[PDB]
Amino acid sequence: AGAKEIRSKIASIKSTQKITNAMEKVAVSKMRKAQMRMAAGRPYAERIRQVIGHLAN
Amino acid sequence: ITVHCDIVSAEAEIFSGLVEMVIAHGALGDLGIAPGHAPLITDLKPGPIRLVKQGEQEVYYISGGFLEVQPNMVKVLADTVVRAGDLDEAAAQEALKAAEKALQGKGAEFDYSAAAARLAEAAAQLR
Amino acid sequence: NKFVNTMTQKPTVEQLIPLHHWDYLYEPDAKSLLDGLLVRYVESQVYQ
Repeated sequence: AGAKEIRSKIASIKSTQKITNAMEKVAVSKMRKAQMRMAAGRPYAERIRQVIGHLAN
Repeated sequence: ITVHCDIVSAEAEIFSGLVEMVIAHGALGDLGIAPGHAPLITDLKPGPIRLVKQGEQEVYYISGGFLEVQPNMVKVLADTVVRAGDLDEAAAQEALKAAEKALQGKGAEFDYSAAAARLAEAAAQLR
Repeated sequence: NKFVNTMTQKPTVEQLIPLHHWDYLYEPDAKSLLDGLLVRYVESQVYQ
């Protein structure tokens, strides 16, 4: 129909792109928080593996 | 003189480093561990462990766990909540409660692989 | 899924069940301790 409708659609897509750009960084931060919570449980797993091993032997 | 001691739970550590003496509420009488103790594994009771450190003193409350002792090292596999049978059973029944559904089926349902393959190709086009 | 790297998430399946010179002093009994520890170990690998 005309240039007005296309102009509104380019503005519509530009708004969504800025929040999806922010959410990638927000996700990277949360990924780093879940990776330290992964390392704070290894000691309870590696030592009990040894105890259950010797106790069976 | 000084024995290495670590208080550890499934979610995170609670304490670490060298200590002079460790006092713990075991299953059958209290224990006093000092450097060089003989190998001992013991079930703990809900209560505090006192750690004497070269003279200062530390205290931490624990809800259960396993005390592993060696001459060189002392490991405390500390639990994060009370493991009482009523609590233990309650959370299992809540899982069964939610698990219940209107279409349980026979248990031999299959061939849904086509749907997962159709979506996998769309996911390739997306990236 | 397993965190192979920031760009890789490997889907995987592993078996939870079924799984020196000195000896430990056991309180109250070795069987009681093995039964308790095995439960702590399976609940731990599920949380991991």
